[PDB]
Amino acid sequence: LGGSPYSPFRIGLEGVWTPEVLKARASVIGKPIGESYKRILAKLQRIHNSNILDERQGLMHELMELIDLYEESQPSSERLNAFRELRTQLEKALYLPEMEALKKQILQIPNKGSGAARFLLRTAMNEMAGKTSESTADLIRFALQDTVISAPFRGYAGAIPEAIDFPVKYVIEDISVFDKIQTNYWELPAYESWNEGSNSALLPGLLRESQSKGMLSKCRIIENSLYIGHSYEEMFYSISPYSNQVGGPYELYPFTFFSMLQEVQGDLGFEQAFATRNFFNTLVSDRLSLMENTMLLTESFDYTPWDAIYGDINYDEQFAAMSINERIEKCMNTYRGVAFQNSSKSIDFFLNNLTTFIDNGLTEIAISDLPYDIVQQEISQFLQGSNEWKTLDAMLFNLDKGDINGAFRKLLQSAKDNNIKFRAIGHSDNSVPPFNNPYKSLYYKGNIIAEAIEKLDREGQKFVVFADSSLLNSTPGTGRPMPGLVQYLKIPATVVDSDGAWQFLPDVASSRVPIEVTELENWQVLTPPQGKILGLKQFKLTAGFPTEQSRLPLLENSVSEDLREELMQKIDAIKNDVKMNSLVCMEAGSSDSVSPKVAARLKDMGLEAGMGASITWWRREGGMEFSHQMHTTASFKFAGKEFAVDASHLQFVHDQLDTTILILPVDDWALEIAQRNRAINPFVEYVSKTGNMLALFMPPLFTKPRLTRAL
Ligand SMILES: OC[C@H]1O[C@H](O[C@H]2O[C@H](CO)[C@@H](O)[C@H](O)[C@H]2O)[C@H](O)[C@@H](O)[C@@H]1O
Ligand SMILES: OC[C@H]1O[C@H](O[C@H]2O[C@H](CO)[C@@H](O)[C@H](O)[C@H]2O)[C@H](O)[C@@H](O)[C@@H]1O
Repeated sequence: LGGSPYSPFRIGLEGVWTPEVLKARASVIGKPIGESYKRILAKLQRIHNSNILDERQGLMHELMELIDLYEESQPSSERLNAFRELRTQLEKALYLPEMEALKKQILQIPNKGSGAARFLLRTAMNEMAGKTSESTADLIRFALQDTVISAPFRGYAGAIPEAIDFPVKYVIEDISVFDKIQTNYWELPAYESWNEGSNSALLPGLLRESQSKGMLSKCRIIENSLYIGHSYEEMFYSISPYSNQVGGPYELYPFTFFSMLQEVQGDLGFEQAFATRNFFNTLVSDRLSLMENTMLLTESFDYTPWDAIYGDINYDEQFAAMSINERIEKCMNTYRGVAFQNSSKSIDFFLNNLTTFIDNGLTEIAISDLPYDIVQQEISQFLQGSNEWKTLDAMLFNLDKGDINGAFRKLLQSAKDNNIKFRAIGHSDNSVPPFNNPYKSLYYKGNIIAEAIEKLDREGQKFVVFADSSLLNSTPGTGRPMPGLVQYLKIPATVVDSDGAWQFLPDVASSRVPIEVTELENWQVLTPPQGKILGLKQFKLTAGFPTEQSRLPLLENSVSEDLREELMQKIDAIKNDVKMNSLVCMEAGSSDSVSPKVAARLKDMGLEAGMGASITWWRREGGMEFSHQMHTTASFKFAGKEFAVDASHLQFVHDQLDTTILILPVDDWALEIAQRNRAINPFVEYVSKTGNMLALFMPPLFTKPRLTRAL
């Protein structure tokens, strides 16, 4: 069932007004339908025409924002009674009564139609359904601190001129905002020969001159509006006094352009102030996608393999005891890789010993201090001897503090001359400081690790990585530690001392922790109790009654081929046991007394007892009531798997010739029982139950089918 009427998450529209009902409710005498209101009406229609439930709830969140905006811009509008009513209906259609705390957290985030609320509700519902792991609270925490997601949108929503040939990220709509800032950049010594009245008058010149030198190529002014295709982070790491001093390789013009952008920005966020809404919404939803993958990556990470090699208290001494050349040989031929802290000292040491590394099969050098999403093609240009690498070059001046030599530049140079592959593993997004928040840090680290896993641990590779200490070893994560590049790649992290000692960098215990959290306001746990919701639908027989014929593949595929014949022997033994056939019952509810007798007989036959299993579900009763129905079974253990032995299954609808004792892997047993009973929202616990504990065993209460509000 792709959208069951029995699911609590069906997002039903029964209690949400249609456009025509709204018209009559929001009609005011002498006031024709304005443009805000006509887009509110079109959004409502889309909601009612929406078949895809995820999209529907997305559109509903969008409508809530439009109503928020209308309410803010028209505080005395007489249409506000109807709109406030509609907004409440949308909240109640999306957020069930038991979701109050979730609702409060999600709807406090600004810009309800930005994609954050859509993502958070999707995640919350999957978490409650037991289809995703525990993640919602932490994603809410990430969202609340993020300078893009948690910012009320103040950017550009207008159209983009068609003459622009680059994808636009930021727009300054009215150029005259530059003339409103504190600093007179037109009065600067470097612009006396320009003789310009104001900042906005400098602007066309600043672009034109930088544009020729290679920089700022994705900036265009059309009709008093400035359009930008360079990312905030790209600009920050390629434009500074280190790369843009007076009379330098890239002059002053980019730095002045960026400096006054930041002044116009004020104490708003960059994206909050200048971003296109399209680009804003894309950023919000991609940040959340990526943080989710990062968190998933930390889940159940096993430190045992790494600690087994590098985690002994004295590994530092065993590393130090070796000669420098013995370490290089070990790192290259045994570990297949090593990582250095991103200091110039470490780079210098590496370069001083480069021949030794190459002779032992070094194939690649990787650094996190450059963003592949910006400069990877330009890096390839450098290596191919070509000249189209201006942004790369400017970023190297920044990394090298404006030095002509500089460790990072030397590193790139050696890779070219020695035919070693060079890779950037940094990602530009969310990479600009301050890193005063563990979630921003974790997000940034996670993207670098994902790239490194993808590109670096490949069987025919011997690599060296240069990265920040925070990226190399473990850091605080979401409910658990966030492991470093080095743990993920199965390598050691190293530093070079101030007096040239190449030493191991231990993963300290204080870093291998969860991020410190306060519980969110009134927060309730979302994940289901214990056991499993099979599905939020009505289960049905797909292909008629099950038979021993149909069950055979389920039994044979449950175990390896060399164990197949022993399982069948055990199943034959059970089905042809005299005391087992005595226990057979087709009375309604008989599993209560039968199941324990089965467990006792299995024991006496010399089989290993399993935990058993129980299934419970809702059943439509007379007069719109739903009762709970349940069934339990004993099991045996074989090859680390549990097999139901169900001698009371014939109380349920069955094939005419069917066996009296049902034997299937527990998961196949549950499905069969659910389908034969046409079970609504069935729930399995992997224990057999008896007496009161069977008689009142029911699914999670939020799954009991209910009517939608109302109106
Ligand atoms: O745009 C209006 C306001 O919307 C949000 O506040 C609403 O939603 C909260 C959570 O459900 C409620 O606590 C609150 O009573 C509602 O008004 C948002 O949190 C505010 O910042 C907006 O001003
Ligand atoms: O630039 C200041 C204004 O920012 C917001 O308005 C922008 O964002 C809205 C939602 O995307 C658009 O509808 C609107 O056209 C944009 O200008 C904010 O809503 C306003 O209060 C500010 O004046």
